Amino acid sequence: FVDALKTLCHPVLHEPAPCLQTFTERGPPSEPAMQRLLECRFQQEPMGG
Amino acid sequence: VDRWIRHAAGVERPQLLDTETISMLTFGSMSERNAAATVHGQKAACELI
Repeated sequence: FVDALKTLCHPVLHEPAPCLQTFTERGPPSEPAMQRLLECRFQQEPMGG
Repeated sequence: VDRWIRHAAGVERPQLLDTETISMLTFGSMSERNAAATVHGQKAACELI
């Protein structure tokens, strides 16, 4: 890996923006048996009480 | 439990074959389609307890 550190430290492995873009191009799941995993909700709410 | 089994095994439902299609299938039918690509050959195995 000491040879491989000329490759691993490049930011092209640390830029998932085309990867996220392709995942958005695939969009939501289509098969019904994988309609059971979209129940992850990242929303906003107060933290007071 | 049948929906859970069909999800766990990956195989889909029958999705309501008509009774004339049932008499067709007990007369004979080619239900399973071909795969995407085969490089080795046509598949063959069975199972016995």
